[PDB]
Amino acid sequence: PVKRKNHGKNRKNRGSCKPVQCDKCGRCVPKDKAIKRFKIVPLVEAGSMDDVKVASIYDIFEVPRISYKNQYCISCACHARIVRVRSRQGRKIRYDG
Amino acid sequence: MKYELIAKADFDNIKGLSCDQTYPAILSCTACSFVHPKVVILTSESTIKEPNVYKCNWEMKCHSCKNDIKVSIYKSPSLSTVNIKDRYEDDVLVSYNPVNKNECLLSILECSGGEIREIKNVPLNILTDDLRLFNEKVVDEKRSLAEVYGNNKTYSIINYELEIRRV
Amino acid sequence: IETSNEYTAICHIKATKNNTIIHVTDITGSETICRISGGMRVKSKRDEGSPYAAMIAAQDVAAIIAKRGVKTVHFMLRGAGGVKPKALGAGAQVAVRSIIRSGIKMGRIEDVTPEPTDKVRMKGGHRGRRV
Amino acid sequence: AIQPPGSYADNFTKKEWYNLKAPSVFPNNVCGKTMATRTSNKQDLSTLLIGRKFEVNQADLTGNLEEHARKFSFRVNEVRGKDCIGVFDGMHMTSDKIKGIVRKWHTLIEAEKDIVTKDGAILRVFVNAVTKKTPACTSKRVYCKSSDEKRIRKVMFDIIEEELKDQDISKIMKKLSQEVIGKNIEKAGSAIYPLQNCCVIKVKTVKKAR
RNA sequence: UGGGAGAGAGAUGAAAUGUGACGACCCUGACUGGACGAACAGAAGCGAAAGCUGUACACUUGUAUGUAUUUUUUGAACAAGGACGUAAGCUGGAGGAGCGAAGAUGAUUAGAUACCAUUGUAGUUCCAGCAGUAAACUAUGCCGACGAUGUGAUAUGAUAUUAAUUGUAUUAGAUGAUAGAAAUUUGAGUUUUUUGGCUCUGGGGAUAGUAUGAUCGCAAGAUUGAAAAUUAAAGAAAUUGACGGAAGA
Ligand SMILES: [Mg+2]
Ligand SMILES: [Mg+2]
Ligand SMILES: [Mg+2]
Ligand SMILES: [Mg+2]
Ligand SMILES: [Mg+2]
Ligand SMILES: [Mg+2]
Ligand SMILES: [Mg+2]
Ligand SMILES: [Mg+2]
Ligand SMILES: [Mg+2]
Ligand SMILES: [Zn+2]
Ligand SMILES: [Zn+2]
Repeated sequence: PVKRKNHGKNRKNRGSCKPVQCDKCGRCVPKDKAIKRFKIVPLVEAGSMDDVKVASIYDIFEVPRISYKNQYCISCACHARIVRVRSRQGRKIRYDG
Repeated sequence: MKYELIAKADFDNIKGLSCDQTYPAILSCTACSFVHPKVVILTSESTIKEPNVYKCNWEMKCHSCKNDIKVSIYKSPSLSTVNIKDRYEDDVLVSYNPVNKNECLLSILECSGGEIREIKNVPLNILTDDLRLFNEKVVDEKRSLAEVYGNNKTYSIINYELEIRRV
Repeated sequence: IETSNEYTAICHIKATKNNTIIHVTDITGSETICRISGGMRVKSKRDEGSPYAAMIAAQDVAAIIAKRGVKTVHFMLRGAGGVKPKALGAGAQVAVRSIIRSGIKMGRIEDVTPEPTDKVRMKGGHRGRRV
Repeated sequence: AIQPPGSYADNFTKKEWYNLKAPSVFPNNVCGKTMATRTSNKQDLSTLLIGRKFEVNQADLTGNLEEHARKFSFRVNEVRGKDCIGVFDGMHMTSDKIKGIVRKWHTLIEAEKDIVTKDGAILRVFVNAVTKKTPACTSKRVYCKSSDEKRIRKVMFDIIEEELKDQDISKIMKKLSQEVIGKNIEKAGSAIYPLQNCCVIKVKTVKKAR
């Protein structure tokens, strides 16, 4: 039988896409059939937030943050519990940001 | 971290040394600088085998940091054998470790979780240079054992001190 | 006023999952004041990149840097970079807390991980690294 | 100390100290101390002090706490006494503010140009811009056409040639520190499509001045 | 390759060979080469299909929307024939940074010539030609008439004017309705109350895409393609249990 409506990925009216590579294993995966997450972490820890204040030569300053984008194949992704098995009737829910 | 067992003293009228593969020692973790307060006896007869991860001779789990400590015992590489006669006229094959110039090796130790600090004393077996054998001698407080044979022959050890060195 | 007994220096830290290297130099970057890596203090090969051995590697840095007259320190943090996964190691936050704790002030913190515009072929086949 | 010593087969005292000097456009021209090693007497250390480069924050030069993103690097060519003199050859933005301006569901436009100063030197500049949200807030699709990215790029070529045509280094460095380019390119570029966040990323030197 | 400095760097679940006082690894100043266009980047666009992302010019080319422009039936699909066709693989010359079949070493194992790790050649890059196979899949040949509401997307015209609702061509999704063995479903609907036109393919499993003949190709090989002797099953969709060296509360 068929499992999903779009078969593995969300690609329509095209023929092909160039492949990208996973970070953990390193196998080639097409760019549509990938799992991508986004998270922003600061340079300093919150546990070390007060201790820089007594060592600052400056009066006031801002702590900066950096962003990251990650890519995975679906074998690596389910193994690290990024994406989990869901119910059959509950598979059709889509959480857009 | 590969250690050895090396005995250094002043030797005369001996040919080799032998012992049982059993040593009490004091161990210490390498994740926390913690000394285990009790002595631990290790034997070459206790086996612990897992198929596809590891294999070891003794096992331990730390108390302060819960880091695994595995100890293994190997035999001596330069192990030779000489024939010897008994009281009655026959031949018997004995094994021993040959004493080199002021040095003698006994066994190889190895460790993948922690360090070794100090090894206690073992009642070694002494081999006579002029083809004789005595079973079990215990080194005294003076760190020096001497014994006289009946037909005016004498062997002695002077300042027996054990050591360990990693390689 | 900048005497020979007090000045400002720059600190580089290269932290991966395997090792952390602390390198402190002057404002130009041509002369090495001190350099002590985390593997130099540890004895077992598993514990080169641990946060335990980093705080030993950060405290002996503060002892020698007090002799050569450094007052304030700027910070440059980076990862592995290139085709290697570039994420910051465990020993990053440990080292920055231990130098400040000894009494040395901080000047500036910057992030200098080298990011390629385009990659080369990574290690592993078409089916990947399979353990 | 993983390595045993038998398995494998004070010069800091004799070092002279110098002072740095920035060009005198910024009010804080003093930066910090360097080091140099003197081997023996009758030796000239001036060959070693030329080729080095340093990098100072813009906010430390201006003595201001408002902006800190831009960054300046200077090249040494001459020594006077105990002082080392610098000249402007490099500029680049900080990495955290570069990553912050980019977004999903928004059109990014960038461009570049080579340009020549009054002296014998060639420079390069890089200009970026992103699109702005319209008051027609029904659309998440605020993308712009690829025809209009041509037209905004033509205006990017004009202001680069006009603001930095042949003015000298005193007008070069102060026009970057005041951000005259991106504000003027925001007014002119907004006629075709409304923009935001216009800035300069990097400045590269091609060939040296005699 | 020029400066500084003087013990380990690198990998793994955990290690070993290999590697460094003829000075690595790290921070610096300059150079030469080969490959590739990060983030923006989408159930978004173009193409007969295979496919197509740095900038500026030159040459060249689609579909759709408007409209009192020329001609007058010139149409759909196709035995014979013709062109294009990812990835490997072949002959000739250029080039070779990273990756790397075959070959050789270190661990695991009863045994590993396999998974792990270190090396290492052809190849993958460019030009000129042969070759014609893929889960080449929307597993749904091409043309033509009619169809229920709601939220979107690309292009463009009219009304209208800063506030909207409307025309044509594609396209994504949800709820009903039909049809179906069922999963599912604007066609896979308008069917036992079976007909608008035209090409190609199948007839229980296995032997078998195997023999033989013919036509192609430098070769590897490609297209066409049986039988003797055998056997009562092979198979598709879906309910109830049992099991998992499967996941959550
Ligand atoms: Mg395809
Ligand atoms: Mg790009
Ligand atoms: Mg269209
Ligand atoms: Mg016919
Ligand atoms: Mg034909
Ligand atoms: Mg052809
Ligand atoms: Mg076929
Ligand atoms: Mg088919
Ligand atoms: Mg077809
Ligand atoms: Zn992977
Ligand atoms: Zn411990």
